[PDB]
Amino acid sequence: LSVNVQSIKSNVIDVDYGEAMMNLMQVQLAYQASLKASTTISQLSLLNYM
Amino acid sequence: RLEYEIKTLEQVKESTSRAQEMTQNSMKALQDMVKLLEDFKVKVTQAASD
Repeated sequence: LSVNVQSIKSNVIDVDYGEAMMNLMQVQLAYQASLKASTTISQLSLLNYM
Repeated sequence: RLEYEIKTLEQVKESTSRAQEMTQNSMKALQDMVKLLEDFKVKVTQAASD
């Protein structure tokens, strides 16, 4: 019985380590891609006035 | 609609997961109970020894 409760215990709480990992990666790098994009635009914005 | 469609389905599966776990408990419990009626039938036979 207890093992089932543990099974249920595990089923309830543990994240999908893979799905979340790559999903986090999915959002994360796109965020990082945007991060540089913001930086470049700063140089691209600031350069024009010369 | 697609979001509503999706996030509803997510609960549906989780719900079925909640049902599946309990069914495991009941099947296993029942799988054990058949053996108990082997037990009674066999045990009365031993009791039935002349």
